[PDB]
Amino acid sequence: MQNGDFQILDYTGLISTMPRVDTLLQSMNLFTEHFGRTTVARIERLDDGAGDIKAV
Amino acid sequence: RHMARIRRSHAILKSKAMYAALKGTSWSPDDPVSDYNYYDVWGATQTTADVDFTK
Repeated sequence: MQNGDFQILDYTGLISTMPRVDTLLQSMNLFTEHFGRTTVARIERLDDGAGDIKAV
Repeated sequence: RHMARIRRSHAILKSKAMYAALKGTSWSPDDPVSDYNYYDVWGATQTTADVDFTK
């Protein structure tokens, strides 16, 4: 390096820093990925149960 | 599907009937003919050990 025009310097390298990023959820494998073909998805649901039986 | 529904409905009734016995009464929801009250039938009474948690 050169300080001004007639003087020299000592160069000590560079310092770098990056921000944090969290990855807790990705480590839990909690989601399942599907690859479709269009921008519409359909889901179907079914319910069932039981009932009473009165005396006869 | 209908067969499974029928099985589950009978199973539920059995549990309800078993539970109704502890309170001292027979289980016959829709029939007065067999609606027995065991405390009355055998001539006994119910004792209550009431507990107070507020003190």
